Amino acid sequence: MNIFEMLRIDEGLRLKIYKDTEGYYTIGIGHLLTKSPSLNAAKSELDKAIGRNTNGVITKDEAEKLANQDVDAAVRGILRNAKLKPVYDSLDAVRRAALINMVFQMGETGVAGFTNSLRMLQQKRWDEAAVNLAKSRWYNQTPNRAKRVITTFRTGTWDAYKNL
Ligand SMILES: [Cl-]
Ligand SMILES: [Cl-]
Repeated sequence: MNIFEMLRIDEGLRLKIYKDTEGYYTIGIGHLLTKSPSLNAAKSELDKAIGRNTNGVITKDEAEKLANQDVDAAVRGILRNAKLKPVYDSLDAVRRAALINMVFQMGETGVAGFTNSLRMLQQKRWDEAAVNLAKSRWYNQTPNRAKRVITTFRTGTWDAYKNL
């Protein structure tokens, strides 16, 4: 398994504009377009992102292109964040993918706010970290997805995604 297959499982793949779990216009593999309530604004951001008049629909290839951009940006964001970098550098490959997943979902700022969990992950206190990560709005609003990421941090294997 890899980060791409992981996100594919967690975000799904939609070729038409849709509303995510928080009600925001999104497209493809979890690519947020705008937090604005307006469909036209969504449509405008989409065309700007793709470089053509999409009419709110893209192809599979285009969706995967936005995902490559997004993963790459998540990674560079983590490496440049004083709070996230040290954690990421301390982790194994599997757990690094779990941190990317959280960044991708909630933004670097959001993740950098899990101060205590970050500290426990860096210390390699797996069970303690998993308990602390679960005391969050993230876990209460998207529990199935959060449990998969948390289990990944806990065990360091892709077990929660196998069968998916
Ligand atoms: Cl973009
Ligand atoms: Cl969920």
